[PDB]
Amino acid sequence: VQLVESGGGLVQPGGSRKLSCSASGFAFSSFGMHWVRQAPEKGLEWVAYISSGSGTIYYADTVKGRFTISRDDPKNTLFLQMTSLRSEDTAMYYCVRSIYYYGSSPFDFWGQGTTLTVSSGSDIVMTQATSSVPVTPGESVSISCRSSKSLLHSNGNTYLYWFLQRPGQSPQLLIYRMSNLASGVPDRFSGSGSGTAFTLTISRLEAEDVGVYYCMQHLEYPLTFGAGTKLEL
Amino acid sequence: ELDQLRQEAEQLKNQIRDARKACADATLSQITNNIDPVGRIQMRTRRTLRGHLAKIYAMHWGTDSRLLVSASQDGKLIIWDSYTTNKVHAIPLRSSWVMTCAYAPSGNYVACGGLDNICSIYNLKTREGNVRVSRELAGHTGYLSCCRFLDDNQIVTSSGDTTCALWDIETGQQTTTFTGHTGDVMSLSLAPDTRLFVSGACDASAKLWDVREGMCRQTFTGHESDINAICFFPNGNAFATGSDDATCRLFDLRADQELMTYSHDNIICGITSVSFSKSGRLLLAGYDDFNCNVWDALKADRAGVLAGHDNRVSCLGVTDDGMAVATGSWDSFLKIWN
Amino acid sequence: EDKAAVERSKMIEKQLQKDKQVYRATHRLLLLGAGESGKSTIVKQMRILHSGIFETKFQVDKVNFHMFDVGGQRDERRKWIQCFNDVTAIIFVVASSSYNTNRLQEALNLFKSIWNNRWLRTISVILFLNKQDLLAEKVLAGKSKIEDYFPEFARYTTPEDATPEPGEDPRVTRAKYFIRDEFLRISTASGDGRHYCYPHFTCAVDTENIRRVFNDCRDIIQRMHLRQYELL
Amino acid sequence: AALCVVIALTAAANSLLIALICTQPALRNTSNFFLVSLFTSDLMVGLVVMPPAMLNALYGRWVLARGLCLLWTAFDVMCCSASILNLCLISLDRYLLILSPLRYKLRMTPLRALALVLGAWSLAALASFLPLLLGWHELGHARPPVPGQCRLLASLPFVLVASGLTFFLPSGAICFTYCRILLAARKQAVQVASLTLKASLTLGILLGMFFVTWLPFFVANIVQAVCDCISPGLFDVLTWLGYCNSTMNPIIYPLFMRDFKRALGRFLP
Amino acid sequence: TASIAQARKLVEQLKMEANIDRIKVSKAAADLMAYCEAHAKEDPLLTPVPASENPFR
Ligand SMILES: NCCc1c[nH]c2ccc(O)cc12
Repeated sequence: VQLVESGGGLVQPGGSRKLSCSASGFAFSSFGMHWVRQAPEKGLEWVAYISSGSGTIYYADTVKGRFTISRDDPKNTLFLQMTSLRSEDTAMYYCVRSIYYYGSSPFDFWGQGTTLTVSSGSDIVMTQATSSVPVTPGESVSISCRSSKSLLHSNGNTYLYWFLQRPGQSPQLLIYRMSNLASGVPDRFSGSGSGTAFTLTISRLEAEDVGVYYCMQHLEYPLTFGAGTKLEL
Repeated sequence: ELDQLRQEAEQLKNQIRDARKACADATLSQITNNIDPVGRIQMRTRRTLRGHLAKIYAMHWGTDSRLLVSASQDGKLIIWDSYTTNKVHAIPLRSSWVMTCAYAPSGNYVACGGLDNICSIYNLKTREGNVRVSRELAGHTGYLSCCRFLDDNQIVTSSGDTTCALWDIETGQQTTTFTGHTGDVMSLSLAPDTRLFVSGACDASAKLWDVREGMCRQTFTGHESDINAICFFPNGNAFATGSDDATCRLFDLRADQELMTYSHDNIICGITSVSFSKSGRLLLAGYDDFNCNVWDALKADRAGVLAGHDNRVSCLGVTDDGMAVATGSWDSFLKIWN
Repeated sequence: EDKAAVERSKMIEKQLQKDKQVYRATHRLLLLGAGESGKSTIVKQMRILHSGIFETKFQVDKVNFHMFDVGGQRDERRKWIQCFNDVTAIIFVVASSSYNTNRLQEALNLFKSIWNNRWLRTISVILFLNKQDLLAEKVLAGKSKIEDYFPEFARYTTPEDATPEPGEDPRVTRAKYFIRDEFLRISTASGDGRHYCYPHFTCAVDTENIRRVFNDCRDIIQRMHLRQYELL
Repeated sequence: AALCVVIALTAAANSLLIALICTQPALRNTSNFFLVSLFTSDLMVGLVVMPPAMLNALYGRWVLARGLCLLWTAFDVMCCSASILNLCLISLDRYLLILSPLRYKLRMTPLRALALVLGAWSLAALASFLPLLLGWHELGHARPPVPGQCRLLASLPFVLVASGLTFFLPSGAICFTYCRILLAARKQAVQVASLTLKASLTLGILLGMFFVTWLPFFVANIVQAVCDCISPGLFDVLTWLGYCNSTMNPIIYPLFMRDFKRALGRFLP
Repeated sequence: TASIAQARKLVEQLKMEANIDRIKVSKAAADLMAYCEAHAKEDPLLTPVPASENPFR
């Protein structure tokens, strides 16, 4: 499984340059795809999404009217048309792979990311309180997050995702739907909580657990991430 | 020395028959006269799962009682979502004719087999997102009839070459074999404690085998024709057996004789699948009369008829919490009852 | 998140409805016979060459066909014959072991057990009487095995309704039609009229054996489609 | 009297038959969509066409809604033309299935069956709704209109081309199709009997009733077109016979196909 | 001869099947009666569970 992005560089404002994510190692036609960008000083935010088979297409509030996202299922290549690019659009764009059935694990794989730089010339908010936490290996630090409304749906499923963004690496998935652990993640992270308040508990922390931790809700669209909690040694 | 050996064998079944006749003090119909009966059981069709192209032969509930896998003779095996009538996976198969269908207790693997004598195991939770085959098993010379998962590494199978067999998923070889049947084995049922299973065949015999030891413990002979159906009671101390006599027979492991005959005069057609409830009071049996009868297991009376199928019910399955009964038939439909 | 699973279910049902028109446009043909019978010449001439079964997905006249031969099985064939209720035909291959227990008597009891089956009550049998070169090469040797091995051959004559080939010896015609009404006695001994028999005197290397099964399978679906509206 | 009992009979029979087909999963084939179109056609007859005719019959005149007489006449022409064309399509479906049964899935798709059903319904809708709303049905008419009573006035070239395209080409198609269906049935029974009659009775009934219900009525349409001096009451009895085809068809066509016969045994024991 | 060895295997199997300590029929019947009466509430097939707790309604 390998998602490689391309088509980035220096971009004049009002110009256009199309991103391209190449998919390899998996069947591309049965996976939903996302583009999630990250500011150089701020956290992650969601841009666009196409389901499998090009059925539905969703955008964000500051995204729609300008962009166009497209797929190519024989060529296994994502596309994202980028028109009327502004000075707030300088970000690192990740190619995100997800699947949706019952008991699935969406957002399991993330791309490496391409850098597009722009030169010069209702909704659910997620409040992560702690921005920097000074940790020690073995201290078993538990971090928490809050939501504006109850994420617990009528079918008994609550919608909260957890990520760990290492320095120089992609925000890999740890915990999906607040309780479940992802594949390849060791049994040190656990999450629990009500529909509004959430907590992610780490036990017996090592030196590979440093980074910024993020959330995501799937109560409805658009997808909001949150501030971020940085763990420092 | 065949003449002395056959006389010794006939004296041995005479000794077995005399020891079985000496240990029958009362009748199960006599001892269940203090039980208030359930009356009439009314079940309605909650979900009707459509989408199969041909005759559904086998089915198996998941252990979380929401996932469901069904097999059909068109050559494609469909993973179901029972609550929302969704299809999670649709697995194309190499051979068109599959007669068995199995689901792992962890939910990671699904095995199927048929007339090609190949037990193909399919990986559901792999990283690539598509259901691929794990490993084919190629040790039986007869047609596959039944298979149940023990672990994610072990699986026992029934086949039509008078032989049941355990298997190793990682190695690919037969760990032990079961070669005591004289007729074509059609079904097996696993114990809740998993170390025992009983398999009936076409010579009206059901043998209780030992999984760890590899030998046959008991021999149950009460039917008049073939056996197409076998199932264990919730506690694992008894099992009910369906056959082509239009008669279900309950056999107990401890007394090792026939307990109670479930039959009626109006039914002349054979039993294809049997399954118990969670309590063990209700015994549901498929038929070729295009319905399923709900037999009370302790009183042996018709407590209800699940009549919604337009063709012959091949397979029957009740959930692990006893919440729903799903019956699949030859009219390409699998209906989930109340 | 549930809506994308519903959309995935709609894609799986549209994939199933794509294969549904593939499935009902295909005619299913069951191949039955023995090792003495000629089926190593069917593998060279009716495109079997591109496991206990040997399926063959192949086409003639832009019509989908699908043949399936079950390999080495046991004598009690009553349990895997219930899986072939949806087929349109049964292709029966008989060799010629006569004028050369018995192989032909075992094939006759095999046709007796297959024809009087409960699950095959509405399914007809297309009959191939293969190895017709062996019913004329060993006639001139004069061993006379069909008189020793069959006592009904001396009271049998060539039928008046039969259509023989001219320029041929009449003992070869007697050796053909003795087995032809031997096999037709089991088919006309039932009297139900729901399913019939189609004998053919094929030889192993005959390139017309596909059109024979094409025309006879056309005759079976014409039987069903004319019985449906009470026209037969 | 019996004119509303026959309304309740054809409404209950056609609603039951539409329910039989649309609820039974075994009758979901493409050959029964033409019978479905015939069933909504004669159900539409039993709703909208016959009760204004018994309103004309019980009173002797039009007592209400005299402005909608052209709409009732156009719906009567559209309903009889849709019924005869739907019968022609069931005959053509039997032709495409019976004579070449290997090639039936290749040539007959449900898209092509829906295109043929929509083409026949649009051809009857066109040929009815054009000359009675745009007034093309009368040109050089010697028949005078009657005051206050409904007469569908029809000129002789209109009678010729409308009776031709409604009846006389489906009659030739039904005759040609059922003849060589009879020829295939006799050679079919010859190939059955010489190696190992009912169709003549079945399509003798299915051919003889249709023509008995219709042939006269169009003969009296021709006689009222070119000639004169016949009573309009006998024309009303022959129009009642042409209505009564929609009564005696649902009790006879299904009675002769096995699937429907079963479905009737399972639903109504 | 293979028939003598098959009869010897069947005779040894019948001696292994002959000496099984069996209990009475009424004791195992009362055990099945006691199980069935013990888990009677836990069965939603026996008692009609309403639609608040029924996942299929
Ligand atoms: N009841 C209307 C019968 C009918 C069908 N087509 C017609 C054409 C002309 C006419 O006068 C009458 C008809």
